[PDB]
Amino acid sequence: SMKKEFTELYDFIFDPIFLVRYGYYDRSIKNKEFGKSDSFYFKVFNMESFADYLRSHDLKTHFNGKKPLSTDPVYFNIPKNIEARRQYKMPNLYSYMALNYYICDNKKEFIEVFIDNKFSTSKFFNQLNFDYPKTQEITQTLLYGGIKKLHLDLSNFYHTLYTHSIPWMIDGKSASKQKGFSNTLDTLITACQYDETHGIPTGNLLSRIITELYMCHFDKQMEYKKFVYSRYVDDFIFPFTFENEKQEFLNEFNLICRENNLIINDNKTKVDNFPFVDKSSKSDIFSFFENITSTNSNDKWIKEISNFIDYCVNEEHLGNKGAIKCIFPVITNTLKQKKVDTKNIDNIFSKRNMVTNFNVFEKILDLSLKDSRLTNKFLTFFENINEFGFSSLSASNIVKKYFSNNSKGLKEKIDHYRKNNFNQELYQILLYMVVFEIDDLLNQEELLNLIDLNIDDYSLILGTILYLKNSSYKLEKLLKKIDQLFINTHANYDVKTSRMAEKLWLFRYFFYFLNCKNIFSQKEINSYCQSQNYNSGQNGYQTELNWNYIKGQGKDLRANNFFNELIVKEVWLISCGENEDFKYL
Amino acid sequence: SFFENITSTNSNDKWIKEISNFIDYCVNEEHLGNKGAIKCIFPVITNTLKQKKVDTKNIDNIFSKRNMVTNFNVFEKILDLSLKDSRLTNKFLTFFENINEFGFSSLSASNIVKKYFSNNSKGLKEKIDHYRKNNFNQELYQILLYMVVF
Amino acid sequence: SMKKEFTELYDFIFDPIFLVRYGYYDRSIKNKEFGKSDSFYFKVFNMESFADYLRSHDLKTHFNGKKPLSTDPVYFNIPKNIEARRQYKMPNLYSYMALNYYICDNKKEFIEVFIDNKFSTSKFFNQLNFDYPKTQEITQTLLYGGIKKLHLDLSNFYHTLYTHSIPWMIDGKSASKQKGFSNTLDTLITACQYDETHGIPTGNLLSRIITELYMCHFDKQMEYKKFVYSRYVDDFIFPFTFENEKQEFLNEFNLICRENNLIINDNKTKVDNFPFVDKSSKSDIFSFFENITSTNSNDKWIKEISNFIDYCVNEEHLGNKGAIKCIFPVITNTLKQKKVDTKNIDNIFSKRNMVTNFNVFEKILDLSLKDSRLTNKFLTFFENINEFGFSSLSASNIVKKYFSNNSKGLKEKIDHYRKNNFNQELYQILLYMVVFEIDDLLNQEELLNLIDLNIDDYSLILGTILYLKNSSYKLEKLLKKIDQLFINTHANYDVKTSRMAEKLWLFRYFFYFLNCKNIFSQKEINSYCQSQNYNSGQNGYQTELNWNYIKGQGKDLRANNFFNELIVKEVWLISCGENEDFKYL
Amino acid sequence: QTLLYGGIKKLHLDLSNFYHTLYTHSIPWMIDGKSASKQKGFSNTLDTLITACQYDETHGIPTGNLLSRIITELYMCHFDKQMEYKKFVYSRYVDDFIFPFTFENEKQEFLNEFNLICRENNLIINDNKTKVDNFPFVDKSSKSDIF
Repeated sequence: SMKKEFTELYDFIFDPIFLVRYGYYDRSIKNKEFGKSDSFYFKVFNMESFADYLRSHDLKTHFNGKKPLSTDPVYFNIPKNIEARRQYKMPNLYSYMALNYYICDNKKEFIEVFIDNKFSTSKFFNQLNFDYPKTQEITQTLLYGGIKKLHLDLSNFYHTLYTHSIPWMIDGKSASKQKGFSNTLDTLITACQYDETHGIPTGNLLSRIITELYMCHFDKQMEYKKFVYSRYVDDFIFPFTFENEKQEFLNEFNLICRENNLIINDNKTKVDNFPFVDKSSKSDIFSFFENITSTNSNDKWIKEISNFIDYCVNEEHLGNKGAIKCIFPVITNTLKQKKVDTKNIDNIFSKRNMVTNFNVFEKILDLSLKDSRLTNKFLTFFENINEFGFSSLSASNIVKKYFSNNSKGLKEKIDHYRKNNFNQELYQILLYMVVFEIDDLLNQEELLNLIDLNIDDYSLILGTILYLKNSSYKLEKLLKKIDQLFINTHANYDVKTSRMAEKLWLFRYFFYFLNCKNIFSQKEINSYCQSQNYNSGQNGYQTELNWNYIKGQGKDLRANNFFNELIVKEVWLISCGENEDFKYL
Repeated sequence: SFFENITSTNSNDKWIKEISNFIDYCVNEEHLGNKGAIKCIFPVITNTLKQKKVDTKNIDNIFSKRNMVTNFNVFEKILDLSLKDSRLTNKFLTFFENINEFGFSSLSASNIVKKYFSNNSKGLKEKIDHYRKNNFNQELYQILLYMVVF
Repeated sequence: SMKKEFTELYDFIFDPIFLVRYGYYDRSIKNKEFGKSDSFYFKVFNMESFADYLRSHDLKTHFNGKKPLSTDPVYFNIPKNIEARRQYKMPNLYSYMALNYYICDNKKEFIEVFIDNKFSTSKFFNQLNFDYPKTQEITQTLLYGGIKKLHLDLSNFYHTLYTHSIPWMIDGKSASKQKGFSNTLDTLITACQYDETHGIPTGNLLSRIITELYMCHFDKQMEYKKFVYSRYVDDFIFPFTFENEKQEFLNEFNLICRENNLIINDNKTKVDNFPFVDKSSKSDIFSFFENITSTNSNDKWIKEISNFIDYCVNEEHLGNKGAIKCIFPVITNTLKQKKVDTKNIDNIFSKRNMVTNFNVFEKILDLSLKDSRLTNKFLTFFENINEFGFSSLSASNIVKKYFSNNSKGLKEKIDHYRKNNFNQELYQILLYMVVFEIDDLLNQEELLNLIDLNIDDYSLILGTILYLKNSSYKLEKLLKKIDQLFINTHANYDVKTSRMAEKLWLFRYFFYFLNCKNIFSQKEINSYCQSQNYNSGQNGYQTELNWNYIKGQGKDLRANNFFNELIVKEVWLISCGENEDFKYL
Repeated sequence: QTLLYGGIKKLHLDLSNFYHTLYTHSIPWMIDGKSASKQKGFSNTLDTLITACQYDETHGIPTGNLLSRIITELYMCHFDKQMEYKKFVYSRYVDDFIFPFTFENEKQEFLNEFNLICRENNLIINDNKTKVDNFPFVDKSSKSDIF
């Protein structure tokens, strides 16, 4: 039945190993590409090694402590639109696992609410089968009987939520002015973001699960008042016929929002009158390549792909949300279904027109660079067409030519992104440079300029990879820069604070893991420490660069012990390539 | 030309999805100024099912299938569309007669309409009260006609 | 000089007795009516008695405790516009005095920042001489040299400010991840609002002073980047000539906002191009009555006043902000300057036209009822024209006739306001009923319906006054209702919580003060307690209605002792009229 | 002004071509009730005289004199009688209505009853002049500067 299928879904979801293998980076599992929320390159940043370690070792012995350790997340900033920004907070892995274990032991408090709920089309999290059109069917069924539709949307819901209002929603505000499940969940949520009570750390499955529980108690209240609507996260569609219905709904909705410190985005409040508008229809996009077959010339294929990209950008401009994100999946599916030869795939995507100087892969790459949220979409598309026959060397040469041709614009874009803390836009350029072996856009002293403050952890890792890939460069101008960065970061905390509970936890772990595997040769680190006259000790040189000294510094060493167990057992959080040489093609 | 690239060998789920998308497409077309685009929904669904040579068992499966997880039935969507504009009463009822001859059993359609009316009983009762107070003759006529027929 | 005059202003302002006599209710002192922020009727709600008590007694002996007691403020909701709402939080008097004393002892940390500041036109707080046109002159001087003006506005600045970000602004975010002035000020601010770290308690001078200090450190950062602009609270005007100037300013402004968790209201972001638009010009309003003299007939005066009200409402509609609030002051000033006889004042404002059934005072009253933020404006205007000659009995009869004529609409408005927690709209109607002796709009069981939950403290006090004014009614249907309300309110707190640190502190104090002065006869309270079978004790009947029993209940009695000292010394926070009979005309 | 008291919102309604398209036989329907008209009296004789003034044409009222305005005012005063029996308050000048209200349910109830009366009496609403004024109210027609 409905309840059995929901119970199977939530039994599969509410598993700690699942919530770290796919939960941390907000991936989707299809069996035991629209709603896909994947925002980090799986080939570099994944939790496969950590989840493999978890399957055979229980780490709950590290979270027996009463008070949750307060840690600092990775601050990653992504574009909301062409002008606005959205702030992601990637929690410390220790804090993430604490919250993960707590939610998985208290799964009963989430599942029953999710089961009883009727209004949410987002309580399935784009998992195994409950992909987008099924939630669309649920919305359709919920919208029956209404000649009018009222659209409501909370403004900055994730980023401005008062974290202490979670017990107010779950248990009642009054019962909260007086230990329990909601209070402990609140403490763990704030511990994931350094005791900050402003917002929820966004960008993973646990945050979405907690937000869905919060909004499902919202729905519980609003259905107790005998209302019916469809909600996706914080977007409400309320079907109604009579204006008194809308006014009563708005009154109760406003009371609940005001009581819970929620702000309504009044710019998105609209009423649709029947006949209803439906801008986001994908039928034309999916049927764009119906009248093209594998017997057509490769030039026809190139022209149709270019026209298709232009068509989808126009569709996105015309209000068809998500139409650009459908470009890559349906190009891949068309090439796979139409049975196009591998030599033909290579010819289509590698052909450079002698007179127009036009290459279709370069057009797709430029499209990806126009919106940084298309980074993983582009890279997945490239992996697919690489398996189809498009050689990796030709793609690398095309991307090299693009970067060389647009070097001035790319350098000033990097300067802008680094000045303005545009984290994902910088991450995309450095990720393309790492993946496609771009070894001339930035020289040595520009690469060293990215290892500084206000640079996100993933960008720092990608810059370090770019520095290590170039064997000409000397890793002492790098060790000095990294050590200075580590010292400056620790200078912002109390001296009795463990380093892995601070900012740059992921970049620190990257560096110490690389040091243990001896990509940073111990001889040259020793020479650098001697140059800086670092006092030796029982277990090293007492520098920020020495994990043996760092792992025992601080009054509270729970995160240090956690990450020491990961390092000792050779668990990597950043993939160094299939041959440990930082090559990803 | 909405159903050009669909054939009788396609799965019934594909047929249901295409009919739902087609209804949404026609409502959008009517909204965009294409006068009479909703009134073309029923005739071309009927003509498509007749031309594509879809089996009677398949007709019954398409229009009677109730999705276990989304709780979605396409006949219920068409019925709701008909109830949104009372001028579509005879269009809906003619369409139902056609698909009844095609294989969609009358008992299943009656059960679907029963479920819709039971689910939306509150809204329908207040609509009847509004229509009876305001002398909205055809809107009341449509609801009572559906009650009599089904 | 400039600095000496600013120093005199801030020496006068930063005085605890000043910050309670005018600070608490956000009043303005002219010598030792535009920007006036007065939102509560001075004749009922004032701190004259408390400030008089302070001048002769030092209450700092009550705030020697280390940990600030966390108290619950009075939640008062006022309209932001015809559709939106603004939330006021009137702090507990104990918490208010704690924060007041701390700010006055740390005045040096505010004054130097205010002195050095250049960009703020709001760091004067509409005090002695620094009224609106002088801040306009400051803005004009700051806007020199710019052919273009960029307007920026933070969205929901007071109500969504993260209170822990105050140390980030004042001391630097980095120096805050490590006792000081900023941390203690943060603790006191959160204690004023029951440890809630979401927003600043709005509606008093201390909150405006702290907000100005926060924004003056904002200005300090932005001027260190060599920018020039004019800011009023959170409204920025940035003069510029070249687009690179605007882009650089927007970049740095966005960085500071993002770092400090501040949200920009993108709907109010506009660029004015020269020639500049100036909608808010008051010259026509002030010159409306130039060609009218005291020798004109009273009918001419009535017609001109009516036309003037219509003109000002139109001006407000056309974007002339604050044009309606100028109606009452300039009518009063015109009648005073034109030397109109007192008999003529009475004739103008009391004449009821026999055929049109039109009275100008009724029109002004209806205008006041259209926007509840005009309550105090209307009541001040009525006091002025009452001194000018307009008899109080005639005004009471006119308001009686209006309320009787519109009784149905007013009753359904009261029901709407009470259901939707529209605090100021209800407060205005009950205040008009109390002031003008309206004794028939609500009967006994409707009056008792307002003494319930989700009703603000001032509305509860006004309803109690309306009940006591009617000598026919029995105060046992009132004592039962109040006791039930007190029990229900205390049921939402831990049993070891002192009652004066809870919600409804002001209404509780009102009731106990009234009981000590014997407006509630002790005999009838005793009879009610016996009817409810309340167990007696060493010091009373152990009911919520007995201050002798309540004052010693709770683990922490600092607020109880404070308010006990106020009650014992017969300090009133609600004025009972000049003759202690609740009559205010 | 006195009639518009108590309303934070104003709804403006206007009948379209009221004088020129009025069905003259609907005057007894308004004055006496439509039902009592499917069965000599004052209203019938007034209707006959009105049509005689315009050559037995039953389409409109002869416009441009005081008698036509008096009859139109009587017609609309029976309209007002019905609408006040339903406990409504508004200001009407000829066929221009200003309805003061605060809550949207008030406006919807008023529009429902107003539409029923118009439909029953063959009256057409000028939907191009239907507007809602929100406070602060607009006042374009002010003659102070001219005078």
